[PDB]
Amino acid sequence: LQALHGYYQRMSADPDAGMPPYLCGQCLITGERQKPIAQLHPSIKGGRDGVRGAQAVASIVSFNNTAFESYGKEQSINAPVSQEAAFSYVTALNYLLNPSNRQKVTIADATVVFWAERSSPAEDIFAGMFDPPRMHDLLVAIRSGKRATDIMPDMDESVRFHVLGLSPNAARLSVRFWEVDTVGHMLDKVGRHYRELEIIPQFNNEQEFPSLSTLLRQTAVLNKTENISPVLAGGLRAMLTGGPYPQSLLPAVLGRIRAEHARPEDKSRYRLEVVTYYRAALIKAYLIRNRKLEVPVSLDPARTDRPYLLGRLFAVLEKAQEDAVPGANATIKDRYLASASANPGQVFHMLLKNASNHTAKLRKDPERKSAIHYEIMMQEIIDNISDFPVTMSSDEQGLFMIGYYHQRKALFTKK
Amino acid sequence: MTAIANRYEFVLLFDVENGNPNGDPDAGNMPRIDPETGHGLVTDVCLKRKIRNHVALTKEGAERFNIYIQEKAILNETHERAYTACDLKPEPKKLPKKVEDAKRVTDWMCTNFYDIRTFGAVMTTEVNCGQVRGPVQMAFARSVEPVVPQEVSITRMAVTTKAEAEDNRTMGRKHIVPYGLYVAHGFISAPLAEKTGFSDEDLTLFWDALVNMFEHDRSAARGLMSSRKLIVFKHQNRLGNAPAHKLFDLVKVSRAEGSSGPARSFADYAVTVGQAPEGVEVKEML
Amino acid sequence: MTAIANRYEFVLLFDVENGNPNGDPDAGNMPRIDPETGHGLVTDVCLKRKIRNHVALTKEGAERFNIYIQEKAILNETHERAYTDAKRVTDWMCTNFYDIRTFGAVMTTEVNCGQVRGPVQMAFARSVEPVVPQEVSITRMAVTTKAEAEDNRTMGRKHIVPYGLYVAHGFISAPLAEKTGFSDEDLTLFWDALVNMFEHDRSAARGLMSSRKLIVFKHQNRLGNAPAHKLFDLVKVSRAEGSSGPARSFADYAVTVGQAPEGVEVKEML
Amino acid sequence: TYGIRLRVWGDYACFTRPEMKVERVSYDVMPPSAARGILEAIHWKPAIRWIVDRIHVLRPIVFDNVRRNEVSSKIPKPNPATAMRDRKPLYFLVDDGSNRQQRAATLLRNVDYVIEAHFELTDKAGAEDNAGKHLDIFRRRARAGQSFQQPCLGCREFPASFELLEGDVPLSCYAGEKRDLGYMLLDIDFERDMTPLFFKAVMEDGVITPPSRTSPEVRA
Amino acid sequence: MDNKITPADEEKIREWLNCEEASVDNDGDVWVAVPMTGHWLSDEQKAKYIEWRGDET
Repeated sequence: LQALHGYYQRMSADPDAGMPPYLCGQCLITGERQKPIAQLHPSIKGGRDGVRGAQAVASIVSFNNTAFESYGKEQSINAPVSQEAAFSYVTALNYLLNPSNRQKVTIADATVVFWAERSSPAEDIFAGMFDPPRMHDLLVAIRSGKRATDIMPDMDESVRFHVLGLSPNAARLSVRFWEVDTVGHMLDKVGRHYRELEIIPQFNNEQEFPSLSTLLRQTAVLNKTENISPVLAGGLRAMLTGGPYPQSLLPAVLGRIRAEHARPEDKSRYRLEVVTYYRAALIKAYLIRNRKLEVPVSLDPARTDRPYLLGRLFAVLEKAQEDAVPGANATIKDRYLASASANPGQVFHMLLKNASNHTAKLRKDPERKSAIHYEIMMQEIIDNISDFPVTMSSDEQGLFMIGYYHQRKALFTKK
Repeated sequence: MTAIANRYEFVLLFDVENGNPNGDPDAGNMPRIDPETGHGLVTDVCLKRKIRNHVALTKEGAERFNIYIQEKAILNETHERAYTACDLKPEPKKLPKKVEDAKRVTDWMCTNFYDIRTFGAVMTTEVNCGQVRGPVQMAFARSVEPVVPQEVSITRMAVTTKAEAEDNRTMGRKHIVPYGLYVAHGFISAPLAEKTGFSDEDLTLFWDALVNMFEHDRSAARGLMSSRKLIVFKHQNRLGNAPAHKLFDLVKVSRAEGSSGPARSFADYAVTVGQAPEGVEVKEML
Repeated sequence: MTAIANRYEFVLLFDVENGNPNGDPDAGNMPRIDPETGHGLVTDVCLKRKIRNHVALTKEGAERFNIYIQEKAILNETHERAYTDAKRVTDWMCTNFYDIRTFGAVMTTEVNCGQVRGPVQMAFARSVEPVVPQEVSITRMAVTTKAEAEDNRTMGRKHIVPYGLYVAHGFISAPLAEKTGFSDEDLTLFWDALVNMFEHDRSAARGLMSSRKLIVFKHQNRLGNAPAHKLFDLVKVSRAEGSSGPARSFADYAVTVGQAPEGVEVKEML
Repeated sequence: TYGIRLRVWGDYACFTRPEMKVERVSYDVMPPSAARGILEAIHWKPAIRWIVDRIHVLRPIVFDNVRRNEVSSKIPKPNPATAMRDRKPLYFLVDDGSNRQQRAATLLRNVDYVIEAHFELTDKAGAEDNAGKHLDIFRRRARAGQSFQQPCLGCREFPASFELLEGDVPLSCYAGEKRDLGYMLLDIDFERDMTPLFFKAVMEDGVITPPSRTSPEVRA
Repeated sequence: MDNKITPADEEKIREWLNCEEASVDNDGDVWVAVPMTGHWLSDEQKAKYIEWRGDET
């Protein structure tokens, strides 16, 4: 990239926080004619101390194989850049890759490096702004739509900002995304992203600005950083370009909810939830952005969408279960959530009958009338639905999940 | 062992009555279902396992008829058997540097173990025995009508560890399908059979296993499971005379005219097999 | 030299049941789905591979129908060559390797760049409507290493598309054929492969995949007679009136072709 | 009046950068090279050279990622005679170890362009070869949907639908925006041993106007 | 020249092939896997490698 080149030209000016070290053709980096082309580009730092995952000797341009060679040209004549440029860009990349400098973050499998076209406090902020730990006040401000100048007067928002994402391919590394927006504009876009993601916390230890890695990890095949789909990591480009999130996101979180179950190995009092705070946040973001729906931050009982009402009904049935049989190692959320959300007509009869048995047991036991309250809630929710639909769409399933999360939270210690 | 010469497709119909035909590791142990439509599923892997069990029980480890995936085997120890029987030292993590010895070890694996000869295997792990694709394939079984899995709670009047709860008994649960008819397709490939060594003896044993699959699989969680049809479509040549789907379609599964309400026995279903194309013969007699 | 006389367009509709039609190496081998629409996605080269394999099996190394780009599922028992300034070598390559004749190739070196095009061209096959793959958890009996035997069982995962009908467009340019000798025998064998692609491609992963329809728009002129994008518009693959909810078999879809302009015919091979 | 205005659009497109061919990265906009290729796919003869005046970018720029298994090597040349002196199987096995190559792609989505172009007779043009004739033939083919080959958005996997614009050009999403896209692939000068030549792609109002590929001052 | 493959080549081999696994035996034969099916490089591939080593240093 020539952006990198310009960054080298920038940092190289200062005697510190940088470094000033030093056939023919058209240099595509610079655009200067008749300059000495590099036959073999200098290497990039791989490994945990560079671009994570790639081999220590990493490269952008690499024509080691005969397939990639074109128009009769050899190892780097296919990618013609002057020697100087070759050095420059590589060096700038390496300096940004050194973790000692704050301009770096690792997302899923890709490592992100960013910079401003000239010195600005943004470069110190964006390190945490998409990996949140004054900074919290700034985040709340930009999530509110306030301009960054109101919290950091030295923030010149007319400065152009750059973000780069590199993914490892053994010795080869690939460009996954690239943004060249202005500081103010993309800061506003990140604000809008965090505004969409906003949901009431499930437990008061969860952070107010969910780190994008935590959001991605929760869709992983086993809730570990590995097994994050690289394409979903790249798709969440959508965060700071302002466009729709990848359409594979909602089916991914719904798939996790299908294939998950409450592991009691957290060893807390609570058995781990199935619709966690972060999965509900992602579903809310997808419904706000891609589907243009309206989704609240907390429960809105003054609502009349059948998917939402069914989600609330599922939540109250689950609460009735967990009150009727305390401490059990399994709950309907472990088994019937996937089929309740996708095919209500086939399963809500059995869930309602089981909830009837649960209220039966609860009535004779102590809690002799939360036995009544849950039935009142069932009355007031079922009252708005004409029929259980045969099937529900993916976004209807998203609304089901959001409603379930809302009605579950608003019912932890109502009674 | 000369290879078979004909392309075969087959349709398997099997029952379940108050049983868990295949448990889902995710939904606790609930029978696998298609969450968006409610139809029950049985992984092809499960049926392959039952076939393997049949092979092992009926041949009892006779030569050329061992099975590769067993309840307590270690795969590397089994691959070292092939390397020894080929006299090669097991190359650390690698194949033998001579391609012919690699072929010999892979063939010894194929020519001995029945289920490697049949279903194929991916043995490229530590001690490397190569790869096999398997002349035989089968798809997920899927019920002809949506199943309604019901949850049955049970109690044990004894406890394992030191406990004081028994004040109520130790609770456990079984999941069972009240009834469901499963249609499982399958495929047999001559071209790959030749490359593996799948002979008509093997094939005979195969149909045998399919017919007798469930008869020895009885367990407290399986219920009553049975094989109801094995409609085999023999093509007259190496490469078939008719598209698969065009043959599966001849096998029509419907509900009997006098049957109403939820199905609870095979008699609720009417099975009809059409006229096959002139290049195919049907042996529904299985 | 002989060659096909007319430009052809074809719309191939195939479907998968409880299988992984084409995995995504960048998404843990999950079946691809298009990020901009949610449609399932199958790369053309995935289909071209199936055509190559099927022709290799069927023509078993006949004189003019060998295949260059193989995979290690082949046999070496029988072979034969046609044996007819660098044009000689190029046309020798074309005349006896079916895949080089049909799809094109590249050779290592030339004064030129060594390109052979072939007439056939086909695009990414995408689902008619969005697909939602399901993760299937499976477990094994034995353990592979002695270390992990330290009771003993390992849990894997398989990704399946419960169902989805995929529309694969394609173009056959007669003028390209005229430079490559792609004749009507090759074209009929090609329709045969497209109809029969998935017959020999059975494996543990893909489940049941089948070619349900193959509409062929046969043009009169050596070039076309109507724009291809407007021809593809006639194949209105939409849902049968009696079906609602997820599609689980081809009966859930109703497909019809309108009257193509008078200069171009239509045939439903399937 | 004298000139062409061809519209092209498609779901996918991949105009790979020369410095990122190994792991595909696409130019934000179709380079003149690609444009030229597209134009030649409709109609072309040795006697005529296509020139791209303007390239309009109608739909907004959108990116996507696709990864494919690939082959590492070009097939080797046999010698026809020695190829049969001793009958031997000839093949290229994608499963034989080193053969297998993985190759990502950063490709565009939902492109829509209007290509303004015109003809120019090559020095080897026939004496009777009228430029107006070829103009008419190309216009006929574009109107009727005829083509030598289906034009593609860079790569054969990406066919391009096309129409001829007889009316005024439609407006772009970037109608009131300016954007410098940097140095990008103009053409390839096959006369001068096939090096690339680059231009400063300054997009304005959604329309890009590159210099003439035949300019002596661009060429060496 | 030292036309011999050694364990010191392994990173370079990896690079060349782009494979995430390499292993040189005691004599000098070489192994690779992971992006590829585990296989031994052929004599011609070894020659290619060595040429590569020499030129792209």
